[PDB]
Amino acid sequence: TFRRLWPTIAPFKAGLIVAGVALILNAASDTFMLSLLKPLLDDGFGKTDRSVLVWMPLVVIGLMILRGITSYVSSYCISWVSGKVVMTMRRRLFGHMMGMPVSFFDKQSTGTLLSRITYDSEQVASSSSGALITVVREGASIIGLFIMMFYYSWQLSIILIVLAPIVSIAIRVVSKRFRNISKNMQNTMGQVTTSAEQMLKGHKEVLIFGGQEVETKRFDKVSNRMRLQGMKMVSASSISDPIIQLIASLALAFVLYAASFPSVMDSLTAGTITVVFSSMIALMRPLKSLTNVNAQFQRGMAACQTLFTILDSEQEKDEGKRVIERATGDVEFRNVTFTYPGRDVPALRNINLKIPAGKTVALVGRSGSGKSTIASLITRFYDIDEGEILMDGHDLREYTLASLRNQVALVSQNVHLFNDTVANNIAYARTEQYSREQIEEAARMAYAMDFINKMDNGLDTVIGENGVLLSGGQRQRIAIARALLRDSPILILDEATSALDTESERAIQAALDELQKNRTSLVIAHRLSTIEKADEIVVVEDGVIVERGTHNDLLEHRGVYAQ
Amino acid sequence: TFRRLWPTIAPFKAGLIVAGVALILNAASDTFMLSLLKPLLDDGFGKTDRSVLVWMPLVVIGLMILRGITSYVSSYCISWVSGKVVMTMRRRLFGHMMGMPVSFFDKQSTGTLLSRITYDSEQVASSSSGALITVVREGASIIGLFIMMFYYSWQLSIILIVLAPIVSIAIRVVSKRFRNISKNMQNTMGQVTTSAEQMLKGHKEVLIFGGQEVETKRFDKVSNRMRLQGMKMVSASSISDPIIQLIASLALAFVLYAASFPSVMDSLTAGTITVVFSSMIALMRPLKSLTNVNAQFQRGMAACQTLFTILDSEQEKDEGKRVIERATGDVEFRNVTFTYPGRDVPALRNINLKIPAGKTVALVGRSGSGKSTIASLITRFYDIDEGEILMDGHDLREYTLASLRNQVALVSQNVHLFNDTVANNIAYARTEQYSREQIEEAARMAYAMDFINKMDNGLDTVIGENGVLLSGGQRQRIAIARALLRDSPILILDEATSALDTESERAIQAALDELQKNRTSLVIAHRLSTIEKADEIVVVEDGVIVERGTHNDLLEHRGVYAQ
Ligand SMILES: CCCCCCCCCCCCCCCCCC(=O)OC[C@H](COP(=O)(O)OCCN)OC(=O)CCCCCCCCCCCCCCCCC
Repeated sequence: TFRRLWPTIAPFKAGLIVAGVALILNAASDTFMLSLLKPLLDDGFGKTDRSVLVWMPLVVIGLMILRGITSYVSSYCISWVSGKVVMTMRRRLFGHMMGMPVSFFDKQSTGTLLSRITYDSEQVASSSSGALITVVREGASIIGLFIMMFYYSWQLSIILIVLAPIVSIAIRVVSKRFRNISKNMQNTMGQVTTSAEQMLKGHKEVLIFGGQEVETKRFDKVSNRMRLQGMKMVSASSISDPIIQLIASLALAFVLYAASFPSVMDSLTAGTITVVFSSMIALMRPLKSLTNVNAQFQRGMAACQTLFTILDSEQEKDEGKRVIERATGDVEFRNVTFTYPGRDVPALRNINLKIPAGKTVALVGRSGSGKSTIASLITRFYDIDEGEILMDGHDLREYTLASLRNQVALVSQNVHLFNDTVANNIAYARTEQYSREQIEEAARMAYAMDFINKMDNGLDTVIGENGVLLSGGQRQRIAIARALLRDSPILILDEATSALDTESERAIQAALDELQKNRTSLVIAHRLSTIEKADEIVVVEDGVIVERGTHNDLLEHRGVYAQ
Repeated sequence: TFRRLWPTIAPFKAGLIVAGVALILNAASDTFMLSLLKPLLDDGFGKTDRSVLVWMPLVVIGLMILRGITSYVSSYCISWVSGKVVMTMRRRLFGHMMGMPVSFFDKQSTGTLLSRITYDSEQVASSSSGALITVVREGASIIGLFIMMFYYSWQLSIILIVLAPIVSIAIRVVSKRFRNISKNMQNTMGQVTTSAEQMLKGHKEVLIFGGQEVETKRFDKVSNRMRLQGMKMVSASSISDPIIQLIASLALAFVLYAASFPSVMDSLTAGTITVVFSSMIALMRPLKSLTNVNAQFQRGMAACQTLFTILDSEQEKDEGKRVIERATGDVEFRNVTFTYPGRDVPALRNINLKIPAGKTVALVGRSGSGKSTIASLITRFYDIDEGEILMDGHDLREYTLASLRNQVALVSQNVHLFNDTVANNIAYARTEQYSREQIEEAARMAYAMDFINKMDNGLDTVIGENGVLLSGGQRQRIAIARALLRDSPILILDEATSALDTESERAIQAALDELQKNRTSLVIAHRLSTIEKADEIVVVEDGVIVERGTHNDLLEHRGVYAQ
């Protein structure tokens, strides 16, 4: 439905009427130029008069100055409406996927929704504004070329106004045929493209098992299947326009044969028969464009109703009303059982896990099928199915989501770096209240500044993409710095260090023990240093915990934790 | 570049002459139709004949049956040439891409290199065949129209052959301006889509730090920078064609004003004035295309030199002549040191590692330092820098590389499945010598067959992409069946199935222990049962050997065996 999209375009109505009257005036500029062919052959090369050939080059430049200006104005004042509309409805998309849950981002829709901001909204504004250019402009061309034809010779224009529905019907059925094989072939193109992607993706096993002559013989059958499909693109799209221009020229022959009729027709001068038989050649592109506009507008509305799936999608549930000033209370799981959205296997059994205030709790393992999931549930990235993760005596759903996520603070080696200054990157969404003094003391407290003070601009450098691209261990260091300035009683650590950097690890672990000196830390473990610094060690195997306690009690009976 | 591409198009040369003589006949069919306006305005309507006006409709259709036929013939016999040249250039890319090293596929060129098969190999012959349609057709239109003007009015055609270089120069400089702005803007379009991508990959750690109103104040400054950049296309792509058709209309008005002179007029009849003023309107699309063919042919040959580097890159080095029928000898690492291509840190330091025949060398190390690296070195995926790995008494280089990889078979649940039959997936690269009795017995030895006994078609179903999409465990078990039938003397198992499965592992472990009861089997260890079953455990951590010996000696001296 177009009526959903119209309140977006409704503020920019003036550009649609200024260019709307600059498309009628553009199509009444080549119409009044084909109407100059009557007083050129009748009055300049019929009756000999040089006078019409004196001002005729002047109006020929005049109508082309008008046509050029009116073509620039209409293609700027529509592409300002169709630029501001896509700007508005893609910055409304972005404001609706910054509140839509992580499970929506977690492989329900991948990073290709970048293309659903950049391409799928430009295609709406370029197929609904290109379907107004060929409705106003070619509609005014059809209207104006059927006035000057009716003014000069009504006898041929009656035949033409009969025949032009027949030529439009022919254009519709011939274009609908190509639209049938194309949208049917689309699937075999997808199959034949993934069939060549798959063999290239298995390159290593191709070289190992020795099928560099079998896979060659299989690429002699899929490339031959791409060739024999690309030749059916051109056996269907290049039979279309020869058929269209032959049915259309049958109208060019019927009007020409009807102009041989002795008395009812053939009272037409040379200029009149030049105007009628040159407007007909100029009637072919208005007839082609006005017949295929509904297959262009419904390529814009088919993407607009694709974009509005997101605009009516459910955002993240902020169904809580209480605000946490500081989470001094200890967060504790209570009968919590969780299942991943989009899957049926549960990643969390019925588990009570207490994280005491000021005491770190380790998560020792590699995958666990639930280790990073447990870290995600405290931040409420994925909403809980049943159970209650009690936070200061109340469940997470009781609190407002922004104040809930203010208490938690993840730290990762794969942390995100914005295209901002490192002063604002340290203090994201806290630039106004938290001044530069707190930022520089917190950067010095985490021992970050030894890298920052030696940079090109100090605390003004751009770190992210199209930036200086700071180090992998410096990503965790800048995550310590963002974890600093406090107001974060809960810390989430992964430690993806792997290869420890020499002489920077001595400051990284110093800042890490500064991070874990107080406050309710929950760390997942790949380093035995964080393991022996842990207080209550938690180990999850195959999505469940059985064994808990400190390192000594888990060292008394080995199980799978010790080795 | 075209002199290197012409040996590929030279077998398909008969389609380029049939279409090349159909494009000329197509361009000489609308020229002979604009030559039908002289004996229609003079001999038809000027001198009232009625004999002219009945044969004229039959040549209106007579030159559109010809125009349609030669528009279909020349667009089927060039898209058969530019389908077969694409097919040959795809089969030759692929044959020079299953012999390339893995280091080419490893981060030197990612999964978009399939585009070089699909899009880029199509782009070269959709821009070198479209630059021949333009040269032959619109260069035969210019020739044809410029025969027709000099036949009909030589006075109003010397002016044309003066002005059409000036219009051609104008089109060239105006289109060069648009190409300059576009190829300059390209970088800023990439910058703004990157700066929109990076906010969207980081949805998490925006909700955490609270920046859901800072992020929509930065998208208000990049979506306002894609808007103002689309408005610089439409202020540069929409000022081009008005300027072009105003400069051309200046030439049209100069020719119209020159036809008012008594030297030029009184030799122009009422039909001659129509032909040299309707073929000039039909001279615009030949003049616009023939000054932009070099901006098309140099986008095809510049898309031909991004694929003739892959056709000129060095393949993987088979600089060996010895063949191994069966390698019962011990694989001995002798002073082997290896660094990754594209990086400077060594992923494998100076290492001596004994792999005994029939004994399992479990790599109990972790964190991705040198296990998957050494599993690639034994197969000679990436060639060695210094040192020598000795395979039955000689280095891998001395051997032919195909037999060297025939000795070794990787086993993984990350192994690739092809879109062939299951029996041919078990007997890949050898299905004619290896009969189906051996395939059935080897699938029975791997305990997988029952699942394929309950599949849809027995040992005949398609299993790859657009297939049944088998389980992760049965993928590892069908790799077991493959390595069982192929009888590889040296085994490399990765053990990606740390999370075991009920009812599958009872046969998976039996098949695994059946397979590694023999063979020089190096195994990457992540499951403690294979660690217990191992003979000589070798630890690798951050590039170097830590401990060597059985697990009891590693129990006596702990080190990182427990870690
Ligand atoms: C999706 C598929 C598309 C298929 C497309 C098919 C196209 C078929 C044709 C459609 C357009 C037909 C337009 C007909 C216009 C006729 C105008 C006319 O006859 O006016 C000429 C007339 C002069 O005639 P004459 O008497 O010879 O001259 C002597 C001068 N005193 O007088 C004049 O000089 C001027 C008189 C002005 C009259 C204006 C008429 C406007 C017509 C508007 C039609 C709207 C189209 C549909 C929109 C629906 C809106 C609800």
